[PDB]
Order: sequence, then structure tokens, then C-alpha cells
Amino acid sequence: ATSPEGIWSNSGALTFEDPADDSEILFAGVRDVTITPAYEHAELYTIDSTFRDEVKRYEHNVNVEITYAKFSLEFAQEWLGGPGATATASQDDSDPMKFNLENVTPSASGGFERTTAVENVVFPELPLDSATYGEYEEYSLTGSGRSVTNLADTSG
Amino acid sequence: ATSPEGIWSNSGALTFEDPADDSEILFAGVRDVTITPAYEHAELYTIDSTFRDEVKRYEHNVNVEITYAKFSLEFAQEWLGGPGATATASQDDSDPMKFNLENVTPSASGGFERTTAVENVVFPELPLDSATYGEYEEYSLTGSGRSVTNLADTSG
Amino acid sequence: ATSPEGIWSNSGALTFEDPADDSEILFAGVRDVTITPAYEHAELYTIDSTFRDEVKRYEHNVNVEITYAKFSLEFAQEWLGGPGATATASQDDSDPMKFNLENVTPSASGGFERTTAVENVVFPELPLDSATYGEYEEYSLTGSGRSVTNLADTSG
Amino acid sequence: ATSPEGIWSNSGALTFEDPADDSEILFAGVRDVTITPAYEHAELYTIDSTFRDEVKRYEHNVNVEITYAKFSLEFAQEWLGGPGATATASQDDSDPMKFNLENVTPSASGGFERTTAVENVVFPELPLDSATYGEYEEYSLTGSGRSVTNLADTSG
Amino acid sequence: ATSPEGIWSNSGALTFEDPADDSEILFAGVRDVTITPAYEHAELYTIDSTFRDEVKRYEHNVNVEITYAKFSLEFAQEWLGGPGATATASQDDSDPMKFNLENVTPSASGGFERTTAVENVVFPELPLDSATYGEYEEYSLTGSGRSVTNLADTSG
Amino acid sequence: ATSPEGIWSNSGALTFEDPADDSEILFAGVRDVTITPAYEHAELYTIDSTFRDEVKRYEHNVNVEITYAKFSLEFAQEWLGGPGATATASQDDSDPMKFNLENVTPSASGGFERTTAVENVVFPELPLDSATYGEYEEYSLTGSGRSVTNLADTSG
Amino acid sequence: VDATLSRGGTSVDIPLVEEGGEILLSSTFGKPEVNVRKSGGSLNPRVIDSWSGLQTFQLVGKLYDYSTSHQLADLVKTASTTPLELQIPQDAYPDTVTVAPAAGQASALTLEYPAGRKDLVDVSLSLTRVDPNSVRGVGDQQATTPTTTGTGPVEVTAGGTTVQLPSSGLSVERTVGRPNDAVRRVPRQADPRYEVKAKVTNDVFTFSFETLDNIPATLNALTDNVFREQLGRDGVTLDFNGLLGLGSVKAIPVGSSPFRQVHQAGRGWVTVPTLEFRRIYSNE
Amino acid sequence: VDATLSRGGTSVDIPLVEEGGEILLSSTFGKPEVNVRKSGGSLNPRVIDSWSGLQTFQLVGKLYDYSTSHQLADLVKTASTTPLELQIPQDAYPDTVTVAPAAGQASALTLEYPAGRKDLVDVSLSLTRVDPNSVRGVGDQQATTPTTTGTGPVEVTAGGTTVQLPSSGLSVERTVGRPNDAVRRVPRQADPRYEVKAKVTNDVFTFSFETLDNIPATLNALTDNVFREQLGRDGVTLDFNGLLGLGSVKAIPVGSSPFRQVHQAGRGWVTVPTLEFRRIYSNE
Amino acid sequence: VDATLSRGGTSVDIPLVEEGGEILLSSTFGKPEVNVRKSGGSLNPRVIDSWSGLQTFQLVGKLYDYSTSHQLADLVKTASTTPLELQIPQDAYPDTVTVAPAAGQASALTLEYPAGRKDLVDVSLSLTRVDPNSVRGVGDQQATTPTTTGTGPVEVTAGGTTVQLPSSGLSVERTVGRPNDAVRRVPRQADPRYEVKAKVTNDVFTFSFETLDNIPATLNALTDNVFREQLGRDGVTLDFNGLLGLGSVKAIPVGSSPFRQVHQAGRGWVTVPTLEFRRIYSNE
Repeated sequence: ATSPEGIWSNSGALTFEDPADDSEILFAGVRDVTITPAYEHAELYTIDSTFRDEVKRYEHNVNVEITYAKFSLEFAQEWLGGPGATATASQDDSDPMKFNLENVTPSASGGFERTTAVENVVFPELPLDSATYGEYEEYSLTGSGRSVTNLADTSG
Repeated sequence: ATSPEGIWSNSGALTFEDPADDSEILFAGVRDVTITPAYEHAELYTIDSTFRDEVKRYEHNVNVEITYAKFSLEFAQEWLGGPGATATASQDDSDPMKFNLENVTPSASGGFERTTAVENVVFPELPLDSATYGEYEEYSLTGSGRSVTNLADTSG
Repeated sequence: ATSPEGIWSNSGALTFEDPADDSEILFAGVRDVTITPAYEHAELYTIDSTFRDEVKRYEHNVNVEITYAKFSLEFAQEWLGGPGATATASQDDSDPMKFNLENVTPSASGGFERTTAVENVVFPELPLDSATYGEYEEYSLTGSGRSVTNLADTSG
Repeated sequence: ATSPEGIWSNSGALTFEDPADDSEILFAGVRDVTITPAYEHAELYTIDSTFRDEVKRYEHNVNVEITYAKFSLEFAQEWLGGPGATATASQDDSDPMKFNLENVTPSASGGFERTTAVENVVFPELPLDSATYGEYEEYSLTGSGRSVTNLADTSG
Repeated sequence: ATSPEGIWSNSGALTFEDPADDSEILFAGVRDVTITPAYEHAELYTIDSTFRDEVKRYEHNVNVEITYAKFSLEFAQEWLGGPGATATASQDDSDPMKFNLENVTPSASGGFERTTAVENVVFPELPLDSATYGEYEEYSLTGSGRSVTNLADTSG
Repeated sequence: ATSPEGIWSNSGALTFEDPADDSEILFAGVRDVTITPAYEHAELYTIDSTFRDEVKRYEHNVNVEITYAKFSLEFAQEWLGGPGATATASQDDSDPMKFNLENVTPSASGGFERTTAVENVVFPELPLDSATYGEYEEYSLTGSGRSVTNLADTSG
Repeated sequence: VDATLSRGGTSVDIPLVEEGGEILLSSTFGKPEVNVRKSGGSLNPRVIDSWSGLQTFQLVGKLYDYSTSHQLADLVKTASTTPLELQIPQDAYPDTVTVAPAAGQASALTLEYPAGRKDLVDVSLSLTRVDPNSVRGVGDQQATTPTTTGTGPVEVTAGGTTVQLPSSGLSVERTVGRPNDAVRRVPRQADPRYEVKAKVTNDVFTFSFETLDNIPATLNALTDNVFREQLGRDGVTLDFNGLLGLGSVKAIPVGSSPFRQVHQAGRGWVTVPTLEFRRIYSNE
Repeated sequence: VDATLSRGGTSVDIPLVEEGGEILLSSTFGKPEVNVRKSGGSLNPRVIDSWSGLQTFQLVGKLYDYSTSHQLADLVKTASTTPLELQIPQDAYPDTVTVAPAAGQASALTLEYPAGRKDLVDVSLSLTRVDPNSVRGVGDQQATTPTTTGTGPVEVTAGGTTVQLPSSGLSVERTVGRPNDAVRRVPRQADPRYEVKAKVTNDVFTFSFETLDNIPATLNALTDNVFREQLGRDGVTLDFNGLLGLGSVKAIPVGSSPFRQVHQAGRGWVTVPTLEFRRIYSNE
Repeated sequence: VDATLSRGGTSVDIPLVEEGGEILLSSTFGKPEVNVRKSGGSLNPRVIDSWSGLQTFQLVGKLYDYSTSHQLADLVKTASTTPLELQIPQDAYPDTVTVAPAAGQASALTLEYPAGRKDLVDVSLSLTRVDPNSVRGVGDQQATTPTTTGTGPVEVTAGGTTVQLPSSGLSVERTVGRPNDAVRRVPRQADPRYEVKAKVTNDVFTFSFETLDNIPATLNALTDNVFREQLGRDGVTLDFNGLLGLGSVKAIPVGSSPFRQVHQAGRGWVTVPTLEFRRIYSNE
């Protein structure tokens, strides 16, 4: 097995890809990233006991939230356009833009390269403008992916 | 495609227009400006999987919220008067003053000039007086536009 | 039109008047003054569009809240007594004391004199004693007016 | 009428009385004192207007809350014992101890002496012990009186 | 009567006892100690009046919460075991460990010795490990006693 | 019985075990660690008393929450893979990974070695990436164990 | 925006528009008329299908003017063998369908005038689908809702005596229906036959309000003259005096507890949770 | 504070008092006896009004002693030719009115003893208005609620076997009514005629509680001897043992599902959501 | 952990386990069959006890595989002269009791397959106690639930046309019962007699789902063939296609409103809150 090791946020590289083509969507200037797979847990008790008897996973998702400080035209125009099309204005249709996401992080002392990938991430809300006096525009995304497609050491 | 770039809030250029005319309503002195198109997300599951099957966008709105420090009589009398009308007191009618809205910002190294525009923003409540001892009056507007009409690089 | 301009809180003059007579009720020493006309908004969505179709104002009020640091016997005794009568004890009757309110401010560079006025302001709760160790008694009012009766430049 | 004036908290003079006797219960050492008569407001709207038609008061009370730093065995044993009785333990009965209350504050420039008095204040909960490391015990009481019996200038 | 007097938290002495035997359960190193006898109050209002007409106590309890920084094996093993028995693992039975509690404090200038005692205190949750980086383990209890069995001056 | 004593967080020694083997899962670099056995409390009153008549424990659990700063691929791949299996991606199944857990803490003066152990801890959610700009990734886990298997002095 | 409901040349367009994620249109289907076997030594029933089933449209909307609402109420309530025609804009339904006010319903249309919401009328509709050629019945009778400009207080008026309903909190729910028409199964195509009966319609006004002054005098003047005494073959005149643009109408309370007076803890005045009337004959 | 209900010289004063904005006195009116037309080739029906209407008073309050509650239950349940007389303090009602326990209801009075309260009983009442002279009857029959000092556990007792109801969580809801009295319409008076029938009354005790030890033994001793055994012409003796100042009474379970045992996730003990009895004859 | 239910040699063990503090087993008792002296001539009724009472067990649980759920449904629905035998694992009940699917119930078993929740079936059961020797019946008839491996989309197939039910948000509630058996009171013994009747059983499938694309084509192809044509003596074939391991079954809509389309404000697609089918004959 591989020892646990520290990870330094500023070493990470995040990428967004179009799930139709695996072409990159230009995105940069990340500050914070949380990627958290989750399941709702049903935690089941009997008649005969005060203790738990069984516990079961059900609704799975991956919570993705990102804070970033370089605006991308492409990321926003793809989110407006929806799957497989790019737009300069809100679209009156029900399909959200699905993004694939990968985050790559060398560990702090070079023990491993933790690569995480997530499929079909979608964002209910896109901050277009996030202006504050005397500050750079800082944008926060909250969204949900369908599953974690990869979690592995990608070092040699 | 155009490279992502930082944006500096003090480069902003918010304006309000009467959507009947496409004429400017005098407004100035912003200190915070948020624009966020948002669709409600339905996430959907099957009878025999933990994973999400599908996700769909439903109710759409553009959340607009603005904090500003120069009072405008014109903007306030438009909000009081409602569509196409100016009034100096509350009007007993069910039509809110719709505004069109635009914001224009060069990126921090001039790589692009992002223009955001929004149709038919309405504000539930208008702070007429927002006075605190030893401070200038600072006014907070929260509102909802119908759709983003434009999101593009307008640089020549 | 008139240019937007800054407003400095300490420049204001606030007054309460009896709506029966328009005589002044002695009140002074404010530190915060918030006046916010508000309407509940219904955002009506259509059968098939994700977009909003129409939006309607449906229930109007003016939120008034004031923080002040000079006690007034008169204001409190009128609030106890109810309309047209002044009292030194709680009254077992259903009518609240209606107040008319006007607030007047020169703008920060003398461009205009914003006068705001509000009819039939009422307060659910009145602080009588608001004592804190090593501080002056600071009193907070929260209440609701029926409508804004005036919003105009009262300069010559 | 008498001019409004500042009031200094440390000029205060809270006392509690047993309303069966009009005799003092030994209590002292206050640090915060709030007295607030209140009524619930029904705000009523018509079939045919966005404006409020009428407003009515219901369910009167006086919110009393006090923070203090000198413990009193008498006040606590009165609260435990309930009306007309002293007890050194919880009593199994449904009658709460009712206190009359008075506070007298000279205004900051001696313009008036504001006497507030309140009938049948009751406290749901009594903090017997409020120990914190390296601090004196500081006790917070919140309670409800029936009505304000007196609110007047008592200067001579 | 006896004058109110200050109390200094650090002068206190808390103890826990087994209600079966009145033998001590070894417990030490408290930092914060709150004891609050409480009741629900029903405030009863008539028809026609806006005022209250009666008020009544119900569902008495004594809220006890303690923060402490010396771990006790005995206290924890008694809480696991339940009444009259001591254990090293979770017990699958419905009886909580009832504790008797007494707290004793000289008043700050030696006027009285306030003794407070509470019967049948129980704690829904017991922290075992409360580790924080670079700090001692600090443990918080929240629980409810049945009644205050004593509140008196135990000085001569 | 053994005297109570302080415990210093940095003396701790958390470990996780696969409960199929009682074999270690590589995990390290904690910062904060809470273990709290709990039971839901029913407090039951009666028809002719304000006092609590009885109190009973029902649903038992052990709240475990851990904050840690060294990432473990093994622990995450166990959580993904579920009982008895390692996986590099989300698995479409309803069995959560169950961990056995132990923590060993000498007292501050060596009076005892408190060992806490917990069975079948499950975590609803598992942060994979927890990047914050200019910080090391810090990971929070909240989970529920079935029961405390051991709570004893293990010193020789 | 709008579905279109029409009869002959006369037509109303109804906005299928609502706050948030509320239901706007529901099409309900069923086969009440399958003859399922109740008996026989086999676990699962044998069945036969032989009749017109049931399709029903529920529509919800908001109307922005009173006159369009009154005209809808009249066009709904009217007796005519002229088929009532519905056009739905949403592509899941064909461009025209023939309907009738819901087969047995007391409240085939609801119109509501809640407190505050000037120029919002909430609307709920229920329509049974009927075969286009299978509308039948006796005569034509155009319904009327009287109108006036007066904009006065509503005056419950009986035995030469009047009580003004206090405007404070005053809210109206009005319901309309044709529960005495007959919809019948046919051994034919799936949509039933419909008979426009020369029989009584349903048309009910529900008020709620709070009486804020002269409370004893008001409540006695209302109760004695409307709920204690006998009205004969007359009824209460419910004079809207031009509120909502409605004119004078004649009506009576019907059924169990159509009027409630409520006295409350800590309140110095009386609530009217409902006061209800059914409209009556005044058509000579 | 109090409204007064009385029969003969005997009188009870009921505090119409509550927490929050709760209802304290609801007075409701209805004309069910209008002979509305179902027929005719006219849109709006003709009507005729020909009879006494319905007025009903609903009263809510809290009683501070058990004896006053028992005396009310006895004064309610009693059969007498003497009219039941209500005095209402609020000016919107005339100073005195004549009533009967509500005509269609099995629970004209509810008395509730929830856990954790003492000298505090919840009350709900329902009273149909009757014409003062239009009260008629057969004999007089005084109701008695037995009393004792014992302050012991409640003892459900049958076949000479007894079960103590565990005090933990124990909460009582008792309902009383005169559902066999006949109320009848009269053709030329505002208020109906009331016949005080020499027929059986309704008087039901409901419990909820949680059984905390000797649970299997308790639940079998309760279920066998009350719900599997046959009680004959006898019943359960429900010995209240001086709780609430109530004496012993004889009773039987009535209705489809009077008693429930509930076993729950994570609970090592059994809940009783209801155990119910109707009081039977013990008046020989 | 598990209660045991059996029908001859075949046996099923059911986990009585639930989230939080939910009800898991409820034992309900009553005496519907005591006779009450409705007149009496005195305040309190005389009574007589003469017949078998009613004991009913409600069980709630969760099943971890579909095969155990289908085998339970087949065991429940089967007609057999052999008594249905229950063992309850909690000491307040004896180690064996004889029962029948609940006396009058259409839904003696519910099986729920909610969205998400792979390898969780939620279960509710209702059973009436019967005397161990007092079970009788007209022959034996084994219920069957078809099974298959296909794991494809569910197809509503009718008149040789097919519609795939969209998996998006799809949730199944299946209900099973024996509402045509007869449970009868017996004199002077605790538990009733039970007759396994040669009559039709109940087996209803309910879907809820949302149709995301090809919406007009989907909804019309479904509704015309299922709700706006005659099926004859045939019905719909509901091809479960190996979902849950279920095979194809023949079925028809039953009740007034088995199917609903719902169109909502701001939604670009259609909700299907119900599509209900009752299973039919396919057993020649």
C-alpha cells in the first residue's frame, strides 16, 4: 500500500471537458475546489433493540463546488447553450450543460499523483458577474456530478 | 477560443434602460454587482440504481443584486410609477417597473470586453432611505430578470 | 433629469406627525433610519416555457425601522394611548397608534433635497427600557407604513 | 410637552415586588435591562386593492429581559415557591411566581425621571448557576408581564 | 433576608453521586457549569380582551450543561452501564444512568454558601473523545434533571 | 477507582480497520477527532404532575467525526469499493463500507491509557479534493458507528 | 400563453400561468366501465371492455381583468346544445377538443378574489371530454352576471334591512357548475354522450372577512335578518354595488353551517371564516 | 373570564381562555331546511324557506380543577325536562340563550388530561340552540361520576384479574354526549324543538401510555382478559383509584379498533396509541 | 430481526427494520361484535358479549432482494386450505399465531420500489388472526409471478403497439390482496373462522414517472391505445422486461382515474403521477 501524504492546494490542476468529444473547455484561475462523493444513508433499526441493525446507501451524487477568479467566455457560453451547442443568450430548453471534470494533484512530498475524475457535473446557477468594490471578480459554482469515474495514483 | 482572464470590479459600467424605449434611466455609484442566471434542477433516479438517471432544468430566472451609494430620484420614481410611468408616491396597481440592464467590463489585461445584458429585471423592494450614523447611505437592491439577452466579447 | 448623488446620513431631519392633526410628535436623536417600500411579487410561469411569462405586484407595505438614542415621553405615551389619545399605561383596545413620518435630506454636494414621506406607520413592539452596561439606552423600532405619500426633490 | 433626552444605563434602578404585598424582593446587580410592551399586528388587505386596508392589535404582552451578576437566594426561592410562598426546592404545581417590576431612570441632563412599571412578570426558566472559567456568574432572565402599569415623568 | 452578592465561578465545587447509594462518582476539572430549572408557560387569553388573563406552568425540567477538561473513566463507564451497574461497552437496554448532582459555591464576599442540588440528571449523548489540534480535550455535556432538590445557604 | 485526568489531543493514535479482517487501513494525519456515543431520550410525564415521571433511551449510535490533512488513497478506495472490496470509481450498490475504529490516548500525567473502540462506522460522504488557496487540503468526515466495543484503561 | 375556450362565435382566452412549479394542466384518464369479473375459481379476473371511458381536463390560470372572468362564468353556466370547444396550445394534445363542464361537479369553475391581489383573479376549471357529434339537449338559455360602475361596499340586504360587509380582510371564492346535466356511457367511440338538461345550475359565493367596528350591532343585524327569520320565496339581495364590476344579485344560505362567527383568544373583534350564499331565481 | 352554563339552580362557570390566537367561541348558522328546487328549465333555482334554522355554539376553554370538570360532565349527561341554559359574556350574543348538547355529535363535551399538566384540563363543547319553550322530555335521570381519594394506579380489572396501566406518558381523553336525543324542525319559530329522550347516552374514556417494564406479562394480561376472553353481561372494571378524584367505573371496548399495541424501530418498549372504553350500566 | 411467515412447507423470513423511530409492528384489537342496548331506559347502556373479536397485525419492513419479495407476493396471494402461519420475534406475542390476509383489505401486501434505493424494497403487510382449526377452502390455486433476465425498458404493449415507460424518476408501488375471502364471527371463541373463497384476487401495479423526450408521440401512443379504444376480452401487456427480475404480465386500468398527465408552470416536460393497472386473466 501507499502511505497517506499531505496535499498542497496550489499544486493542483483542474480541467473541464465536453462529454460529447473530450475536447477541453477553457477554464482557469481556480482558488478553491471541493469534490465530495456522497450517498444518502438509510440507517435501519429493529423492534427488538436500541442498536442499529443495518445501514444502506441510496441516492448517490458528487457535490462539486469551485471558486475561481478568471472569467471564461467559453465555460459560460457552453452553460447557456446546453449539451453540444454554444450560445450568447439564455436558451428556453430543459437540458443542462453536462461537463466532465478532472483534478490532478501531486502529493506534497511526491509520493503519488492523486487524479480524481467526475462525470456529468451540472450547475443550477452560473454567476456571470460577481463584482465587489476594490476586489477582483470572484465566482462560486455549486453543482452535482453523477459519479466519480476515476480515483487513482497516475504517477509512474 | 479566447483565453480566460481576471476581471477587476472597478472597471464596471452598469446601466439601466426603460424596456419600452431602450432609453437610459440615470443610475450610478455601484459598490457591489451580482448577476446570476439560474435554472431549477430536477435530479431523477430509477427503480434499480443508486446513480442519477437524468437531470433537467425547469424554472429559469436571472438573479440580480446590486449595492450602490448614489441615490437616484429618477430610478426610484420609475419603480414607484410602474411601466412607462413616473410617480412621486406609491401607486395602487399590480404592474412592477420592468428594467432592462447592461454591464460592460474590460478584462484585467484587455484580452476581451465582457458585456452582460439582462431583460425585464424587477425588484420586490426599493430602499428609499438607508441611513446609518457616520456613513453615506448604502442601498441594496435584489431582483429577478427574465433571461440573459447577451453575453459576448464586445471589444473591437 | 437630475444626476444621482451621494447622501450623508447625518445630514437628515426626521419627524413624526399625528395623522389626525398633522401636529408634530417630539422625537429625536436617531442613529439609523431605514425606509423600504416593498411589494410581494408573483413571478408567473407558462405551461411549457422554462422562462417567466409575467410578473405582478400583489401586496404593498413600507418597512420602516429606526434606531434612536434620545427617549421621548410623548412618542411612547401616544403609542400606548392609540389614535387621538395619550396614555401612561397599556390600553386594552385594538387600535394601534398610526403615525405619519417624513424624512428630509440635502444631497452630499447640494444637488437636491430628497424628501421621503410615509402614511400610517405602526409599530408592533415599542422598547421602553433598553439598558446596557456602560452605554446609552439605544432603542430599535420595527414597523410598517401603508404607502409612500411623497418622494420628491424639495429644493427651490 | 417635555423635550426628548438621552438616558444612561448606569443611572437605572430596577426593583421587583411581590404583587400580593407590594413588598420588595431583594434583587440587584443588573448589567442589561430590556422592557418592551408589544402587540401582535393583523394587517388586513381588501378584495380590490394592493394597499393595506386596516391594522389591528391583538395578544398584548410586555417582554422583560434582564442580565445580572449578583445572585439572590430570595428571588430564586420566590420563583421556586410560586405565588405567596417561599421554597427551597422545585414545587409540583402549575402556578408560576408573578412579580411586579419597576425601573426609574433620570435622563442624562436631568430633564425628566422616566419611571416604567410592569405587572405580573413571569419567567419560564430561572438560571440557578451560570459558572464560566475566570468569570463571575452572569444570569439571564427572559419573561412576560401582563401590561405596563405606569410610564411617566416622576421628577418634582 | 440575605443581600444579593456576586459569585465567582472558580470558587465552585461540583459533585456527582449514584442515586442508588449516594456514593460519589469521581468527576473533576469543570470549566463551565449551567443549571437552569425550567417550565413551559401557557399564557391564557380571554375573548374580547387583548390582555393576558392567566399563566400556568407545565412540563418542569432542570437543564444541566457542563464543560470539563479532565476525563473520568468512572463517569463514562457508569453512563454506559446504566443504573446500578458499570460497563466498558454500549449496553442494549433502555434505562439511562440517572445521576444526582450537587454544586456548592461561597459567595464572592463570604455572605452565603449557595448549595444547588438536582435529582436524576441524564445525558442523551456522552463525548468520549473531543480532540482538537494543540488543545486539551474539552468535553461538553447537555442533559436534563427531574427537579431541584435543594437551593439553600449552607453557611453556619 | 482511577483519578480523573486531563488528556492532550496530540497524544492520540487513531486507527481504522477492515472489520472482515481486523486488518489496518492506512490512515494518518488527523487534526480534530470527536467520538460521541448517544441515545435518543424519551422524557415521559403523567396526568397529575408537572414533573417528569420516567425517562428512556431509544435509538443508539456513535457519532464519529474526524478532520484530517494527509490524504489516503486506500481509505478512499475502500469507501468507494464497499464491504470487502477496493474500487477506483463509484460502485452502483447499496452496501456502504463499514470501518472498525480505535483511538488510544495516554493521560497528561500518565495516570491511565484511555482506549476507545467503535464498530461499523459508516460515512455518508467522503471529500476527495478539499483544495483551498494557500492551504493544505483538510478533509472532514462525519459518520455513525453501531456501538462502543471498548472503553477502558489499557496501561500496564 | 393562453388556452382558448369557446361556444359558437363567443370565445375566452385563458392564461395557463402560475407562481413557482404549480400544476397548470392535468389530463386525467380512466375506464370506470370495464366489466371486471368478481367471481370464479381463478386467481386473476377475466374482463370485458365495451364502453366510452373518461377523459377529464383540469386547467389552472390567473385572469388579469374582472370582465373576462364574468364572461367566462356566463359562457360556462349557459345552457346550449352548442358544443363547448377547448383549444390547448401544448403539443401533447390535438389542436381542438369538445368538452362539457365536469360531469357531476358542483364547482366546474372556481373564481377567487383574494386579499391584496388587485387585477389577479385565481381560476380553476374542470372539463369532461365529450364526443363532438354527441352533444344533445333542451333549448338555449344565456346566463347573465349583472354589472355596475358604483364601486361601493357589499350590502347583504333582506327584510328591507341592510348590512355592509366590512372590507377589512374581505376575500371572495365564487364557484359555478352544471351538476344537473347528464353525461352517459355509450357502446361507441371512447368519448361519452352529453345532455344539456333544462335543469337548475350551481352558482355560489363564499366570503371571508373580519368585522372591525360596531361588532355586536353588525353581527346581530346580519344573523337575525338572514339566519333566524324566514325569507319566504324571496331571498337576500347581495348587492355588490359595483365591486369587481358586479351588480346586484339575489341569493340564500344553503346546507350545513354556511355562516361562521369566530371569537378568538386575545382578540377584540370577530372573524368570519365563511359566509356563503347560493344565487337564486330573479329571472322573470 | 367565564361563560355560565346551568340547569335548574346548578351552575358551572367555564373560562373561555386559550394560548395564542386560538378559537374560543365559534357560533355557526345554517338553513338546511330551505326546499331548494332541483328542476325547471330556468338556470337559477326557486327556493322556499319554511322552518327553524340551525344555530350551534362551539366553546373552548381550560378548567383549573377536576371537580368542576366532573360536575360539568354530570350536568351535561343528565336527562331532565329542565332546559340547559347558557349565558354568553361577549356583547354580540344576547345575555342568555337556551341549548341542547349538539344534535348530530357523539362527543358534545370533551375533557382532556394530557401528560405533564396539573390543575389544567383542556375542554371542548358543542351546543345546538333550541327554542326556550320547545324543550320537552320523559322523566329526570341524574348522571353520577363516582369519586374517591385513593391516588393509586389505574386498574383495568376483569374476571378477577387486574392490570395496572403504567403512569409513564399516560394521557386521558374523555368524551360525553347525548346522541339519542331527538331535535326536530318547527314551521314558524327561529330555533328547533328538543326532545329529552329516556334513551342511552355516550360516555367514552380514551387512554394513551407507554408500558416500560414487565412488558410481555403486562400486554398478555391486558389482551387476553379484555380482547380474547368473553366478559358476558359484565365488563372491565376500570378502577381510576382516585386519580383526578375519579372513582371506579364499569366499561367495555366499543368500535372496530379500540386498542393498539405499537412496536417501533430502536425502541425496547411498547407504546399504546389508544386504549378505549365506553362506560356501561352499573346503576342496579 | 426477522418475523417468519409460512404457507405449508414454503416459508419466508421478513426483517422488521426501519429508518429512525418508525412503527414496525402494530397489533390492533377490537370487539366489533358486542351488542349494545341502544334504548336502555337509563343513562348508561347494558351490553352483551357473545362472539369472536378482531385481532389484526400490521407489519412494516424492508427486503434486500426482489426474489424474496415476489415469493412473498405469490405466497400471500395463493388460495390454499393450509393456514397462513406467522411467528413474531418479540416476547409480548406467542411463538406461533394463525392468520389470513386482512379480512376486507384490497392491499394486504404493499411492495414499493421508489426512485434510487437499489436492493431496497419497502414493505407493508396486514394480517387478521384466525382460529388455527377454523381455516377452510375451495381447493388449492398457486399464484405465480413471471420472471426473466432481460433488464430492458418496461413496455406498455396494446393492440400490437408499444410504448416504453421512461426510466426517469420511475417509481413502482405494487399492491396485493385477497378481498373476496370471507372472515366470519364464531360464537363463544376468541378468533374468527376463515373461508378461502373460489373468487378473484387483487394484484395492482402503480407507476409514477416523468416523460422527458418525444413527449407528444409518447403520451398519445400511450393514451389512445390504453384509454381511448376498446381492448375487448384482451388487455394491455405490461412487459417488465426483467426489471426487478419480473417477467411480462397482462393487465388493464381499473378505477375512475388510473392515469394522470401533469403539465407544470416553467417545466418543458410532462409528469405522470399515476399509471395504475390491475392484473388480469392470462392463465388458460
